Amino acid sequence: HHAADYVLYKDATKPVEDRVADLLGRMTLAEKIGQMTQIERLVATPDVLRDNFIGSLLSGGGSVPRKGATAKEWQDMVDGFQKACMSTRLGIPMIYGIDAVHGQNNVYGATIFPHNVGLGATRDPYLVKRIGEATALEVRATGIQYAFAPCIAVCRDPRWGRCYESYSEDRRIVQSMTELIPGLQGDVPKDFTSGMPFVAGKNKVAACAKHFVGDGGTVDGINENNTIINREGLMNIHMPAYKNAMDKGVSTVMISYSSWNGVKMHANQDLVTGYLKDTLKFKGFVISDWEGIDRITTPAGSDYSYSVKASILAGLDMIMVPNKYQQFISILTGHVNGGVIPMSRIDDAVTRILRVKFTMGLFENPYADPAMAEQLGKQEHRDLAREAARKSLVLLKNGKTSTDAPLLPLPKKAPKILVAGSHADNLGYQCGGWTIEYQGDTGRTTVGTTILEAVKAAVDPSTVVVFAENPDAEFVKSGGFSYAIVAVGEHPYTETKGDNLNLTIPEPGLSTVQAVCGGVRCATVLISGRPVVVQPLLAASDALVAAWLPGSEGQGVTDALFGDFGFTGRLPRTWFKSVDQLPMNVGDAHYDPLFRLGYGLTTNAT
Ligand SMILES: CO[C@@H]1O[C@H](CS[C@@H]2O[C@H](CO)[C@@H](O)[C@H](O)[C@H]2O)[C@@H](O)[C@H](O)[C@H]1O
Ligand SMILES: *[C@@H]1O[C@H](CO)[C@@H](O)[C@H](O)[C@H]1NC(C)=O
Repeated sequence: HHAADYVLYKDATKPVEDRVADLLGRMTLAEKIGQMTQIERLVATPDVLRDNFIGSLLSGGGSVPRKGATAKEWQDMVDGFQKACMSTRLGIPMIYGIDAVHGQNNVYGATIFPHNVGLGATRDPYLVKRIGEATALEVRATGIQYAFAPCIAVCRDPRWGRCYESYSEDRRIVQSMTELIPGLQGDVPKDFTSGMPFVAGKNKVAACAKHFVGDGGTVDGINENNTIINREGLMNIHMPAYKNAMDKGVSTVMISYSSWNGVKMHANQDLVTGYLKDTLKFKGFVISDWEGIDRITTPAGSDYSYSVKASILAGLDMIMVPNKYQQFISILTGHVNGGVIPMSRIDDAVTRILRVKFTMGLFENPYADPAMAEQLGKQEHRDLAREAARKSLVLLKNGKTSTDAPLLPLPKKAPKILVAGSHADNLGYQCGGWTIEYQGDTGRTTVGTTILEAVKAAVDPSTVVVFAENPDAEFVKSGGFSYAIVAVGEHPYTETKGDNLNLTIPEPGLSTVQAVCGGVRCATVLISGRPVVVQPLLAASDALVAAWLPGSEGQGVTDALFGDFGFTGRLPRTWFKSVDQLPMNVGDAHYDPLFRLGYGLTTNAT
């Protein structure tokens, strides 16, 4: 279609499938294996990217150009890598991926939304869609085109260190929250075929349904571990939301470290090829988890030749290496040259990778848009995060007896009030894991509003606000306080490291609640990624709120505490009486919850 030097794959007016086929037909084996290779920015240079025809880069958790980097620094980094990829013979742009799992959370100054468990508490799929839309803008503000989200794990045991990344133990709620996908990617057209990938263009991002499949079912919540359950339970609990993801055009699917009945997912041809590709008709690309293929063997990495063979024959398309790219490429090249992996498998993987890249407009807009930089931390997005945080709050108690005056909502005008606890003025703790660092961090790690700052911003100007992190009983009784707000809970974790199977919050937490509540009426705000042992906190408190991990916008908490809005959140998970009961799920047999799934007290706006 028209100039003597015309190349069909470079023609933006041509159908995606025609462009894929035209490009594929021109590629060398090295070019094909390159597309299947995703590497860490930490190991990338221009020469590496050109010489190995690299298909993708990522930032893993905490992988950033520097601490405090601006949106433009991120754009310049991504564009620098892209320039190298565009300089190859065929000029195939790379796709850059990142865990933007509650906002663009590795980035300083990005809006941090509540984690998934709290979003589950909202029962508001349209809210989650809007969060997807805002997140895509903040990811594109940094030049990145691909988010490793949503996590559609159905966490069946809160001992799992990633339980906060699951919307619910109830697959129906997880299914409902797949609305994140068309938020991130754009709504699919009216005549859309389920399983086809979709991204609307340069203001949206490719999404990733993860981690396929049964990551939320690992025995004792182990992680990296074994999901022991028959096909009926896999198909009834863990699989359904993958079908909703297909219907919404999710562009990619990431495979789980976990096993299903002792078969590693990264080596499971029946599920990856037989089910996801051949039954669900998924036509996007399947990506490994981080050194996921290495972990097929015991010990991990002990037979990388086997890892490559097993994963690629199972049907994975792109490998998150992410560091030892030379070894990966060499081994895969050897397997193809030896006939161990047929060219048909390589061509399928590359077809899928290219399909996503062409579909999403990456060949037309390979570079960042500087005008998008100002989307990062944009106040409208913070207002949305604040709405989400407020909707996520579950009121568990509002009065010690049925005849007490309800403590919440609190009056904004009072002579003197106390704000206390380890979590009252700690932005990192209120964001939890996957914020700035992989495992999160403590203190003022980004731009946000702590609970204490929210309180000071909400109250009447005549209200004196006193902060004490861990006041003793005497301090409270002598202070002349009208009431106290005390915030405690879990520290940030991902159970790569965090950990504690006992699910009790660290001290001082309970001791502070007891000292405070013993002296003045108190509203306890519990910051957690999951249900934790709560009877002693309840016993001490007049009112108690499960605030989950509400993110950067602490005013969502105070919007409910002071009655600007009523409490509406409902538990998206069972609250156990003790950890001895676990696993214990709405439906079991020994189902004896402290609070059932769906529980939540309400208030009316004042
Ligand atoms: C401890 O090593 C660190 O692990 C994390 C998480 S592993 C894996 O990472 C993927 C890419 O970031 C995530 O999409 C996926 O959900 C995770 O299971 C990794 O992010 C760090 O890069 C790595 O240092
Ligand atoms: C809240 O709203 C409903 C009626 O709309 C009712 O349960 C309750 O009496 C109202 N007010 C308060 C303070 O609970």
